[PDB]
Amino acid sequence: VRYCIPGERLCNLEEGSPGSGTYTRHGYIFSSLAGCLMKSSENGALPVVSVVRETESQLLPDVGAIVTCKVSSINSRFAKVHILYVGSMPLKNSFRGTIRKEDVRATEKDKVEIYKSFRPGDIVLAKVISLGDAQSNYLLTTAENELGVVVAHSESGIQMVPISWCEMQCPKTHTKEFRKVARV
Amino acid sequence: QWAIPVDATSPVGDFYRLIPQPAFQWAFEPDVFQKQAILHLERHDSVFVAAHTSAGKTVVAEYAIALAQKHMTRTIYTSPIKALSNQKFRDFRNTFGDV
Amino acid sequence: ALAARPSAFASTLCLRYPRTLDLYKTFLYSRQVEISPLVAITPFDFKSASPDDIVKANQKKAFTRE
Amino acid sequence: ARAARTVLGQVVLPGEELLLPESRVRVVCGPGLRRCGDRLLVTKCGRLRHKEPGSGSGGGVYWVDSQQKRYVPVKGDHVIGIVTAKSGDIFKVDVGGSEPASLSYLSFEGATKRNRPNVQVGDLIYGQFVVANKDMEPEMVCIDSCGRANGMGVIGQDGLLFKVTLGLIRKLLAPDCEIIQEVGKLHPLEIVFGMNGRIWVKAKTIQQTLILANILEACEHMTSDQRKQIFSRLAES
Amino acid sequence: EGLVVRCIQRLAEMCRSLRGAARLVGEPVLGAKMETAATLLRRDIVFAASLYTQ
Repeated sequence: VRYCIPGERLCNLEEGSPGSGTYTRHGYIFSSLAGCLMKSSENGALPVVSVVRETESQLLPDVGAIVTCKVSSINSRFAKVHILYVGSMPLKNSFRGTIRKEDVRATEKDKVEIYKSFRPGDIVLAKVISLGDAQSNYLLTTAENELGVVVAHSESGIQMVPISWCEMQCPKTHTKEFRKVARV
Repeated sequence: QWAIPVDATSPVGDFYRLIPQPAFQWAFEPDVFQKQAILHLERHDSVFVAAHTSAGKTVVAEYAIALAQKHMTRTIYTSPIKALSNQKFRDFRNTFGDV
Repeated sequence: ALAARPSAFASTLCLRYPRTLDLYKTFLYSRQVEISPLVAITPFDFKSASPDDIVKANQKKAFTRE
Repeated sequence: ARAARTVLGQVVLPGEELLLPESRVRVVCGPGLRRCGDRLLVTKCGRLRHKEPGSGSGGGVYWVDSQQKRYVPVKGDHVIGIVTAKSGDIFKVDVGGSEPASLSYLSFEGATKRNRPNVQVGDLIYGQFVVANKDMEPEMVCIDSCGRANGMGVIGQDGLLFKVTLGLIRKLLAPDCEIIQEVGKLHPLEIVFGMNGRIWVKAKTIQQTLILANILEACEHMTSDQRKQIFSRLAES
Repeated sequence: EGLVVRCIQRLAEMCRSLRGAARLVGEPVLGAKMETAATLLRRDIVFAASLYTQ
């Protein structure tokens, strides 16, 4: 196996096609990273050549991506969060976010009180929809059955467990609280 | 020509064979002319109606009204009198949606 | 275009810092230091209504508006 | 480590511990107390007080009472606030805490999307809270529990709003308090207290409003009898 | 008293439209007493309207 530097001659436009993290010019395929040479033959010949480091220290979010987050503060009409994991991998730094009062449920309905949906200190799974404005930058959404708070935390520091679609109960003191439970 | 008066009996040969998917069901039975207008209205056509009963002409009107929420668009109904203007609003308020 | 051999300062700057009995005794941890849960169902398997899905399939199938 | 029911009406200090009566009881610790194990811890200076109404039941809450100025919102308190903004369809109001509160246009009596009430920026409102937990900005409604505004809403047209400490407010809001009756004997008055450290007064003459404003802030001290009658006589003039 | 309320809600519209003219000319001497009249005209019986408003 051989690795790459972000430019070299790899293949012709007839002997394959550019993939992820590559660019082409003057009929040749040129590398754009320092990772490893992977050629996904797939099916139909003409492999889509690409270079991937496979050791992601940082990765910029996209228009559509699954991210694991951590709520920082909540407001009556929005809830600022902190992106913590981009899908699976840990993130070296922390960006910022904002959950508007339209992305809680998968219907974009009225009612939907934000206060009992995203209590601070939780960890949530959400999806981006846009690159946002200068006030709110990523505009995450949870309008799905698989998205929502996944691992909550008690009032007095005890790991929580899901109990229903809309209601949660304390295991120790048997206290009832409201969340937005996501599918496991 | 731009004007075609459809005959009262000639066009219609079947009603449920076409429109395979359902519509705004009515508790009573639909007359031939109400289904005749609904048939043209499905093709986004322009319809003129000349009848005698009042609510009988409103069947295609509420067909279009129910069809709009399946298209999420908006429709405008014009009634040049105040008493009749709110009765239809009251009829469709408890019936469905928001008016 | 010949590459060369390193020298002390570089070869010490590029250092990788990655039971075998017991030493440094005073600094061990042992020497220096009912719950009836009645837990509910452990997960909630969502086997039940999940309103969003209800309202969506409800209206699409229903398709009546009357 | 002393025990409770023995040190009532005694000045305590932070860091001290006390023993509640023996059989753990479900009495809830108040503002300046925290329950640890089967003991209570003191986090504020003040004086222990215990209130059980009339019976041998619970009937009882433990809370120390001190003198301070900074106010922390408490659910169910009558708080006077000042409007600050009109963003969106709400009314941000400054009550005196860490964050501003939030009204709604329909929170007033008989208010709808058309007959909205007239609330400017920089006006004082009498109203009660419905959510004051440490998870959100506090929110207050301003008519009633049932829905008939009993003197609530926007108040104050020809009076003076000044600020006093929480101790004087606590002292005045007592069922065995003769302060208001005697003070109103000299100068007829009408007051609207606020648990955030604010008072609205309205006498007849501007001179009387000045005198009541100055002499009410000093009534927390200068204990009655040997002192109060002579002070009242001196101010008669 | 059935046409009085309609005359009132007709008057209030022209008083609401004269503000744009006073603003266009730039003469707030009349545009201030007209704004006071506009706020002085809005009563509560006028907005009663129908039964199931809300």
